[PDB]
Amino acid sequence: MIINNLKLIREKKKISQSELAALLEVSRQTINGIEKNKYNPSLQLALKIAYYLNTPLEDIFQWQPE
Amino acid sequence: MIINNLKLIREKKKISQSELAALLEVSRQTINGIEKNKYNPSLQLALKIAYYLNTPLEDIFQWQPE
Repeated sequence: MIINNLKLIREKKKISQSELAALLEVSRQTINGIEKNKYNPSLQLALKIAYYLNTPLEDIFQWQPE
Repeated sequence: MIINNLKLIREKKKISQSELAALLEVSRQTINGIEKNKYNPSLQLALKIAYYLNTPLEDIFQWQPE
């Protein structure tokens, strides 16, 4: 129900997963997993990603009507 | 690490907990817990709350470093 535009956005600024991971101060695998519908980032983590992206979270992560 | 402005924002726009709950089609407690000290909103729910509020998620739920 959540769309992850992190990769879509991340590629726009060409930020490395490791960079994003470093920005989140978390393991890359977290980013590697997050870009994928494996699981969604925590609200705090997601906000950090949005902060790092300097883009609103909603643009990066969006909820989908069911 | 998350500061919840839902309680503050929701009241600013005079949306009732029930109103938001009704908009999200959820029990009031779900909203109430979120705007309380209980628990943070689900990412999908948080997005819905922001969306229904027509307020960005970050404004409502913002991340803070530990």
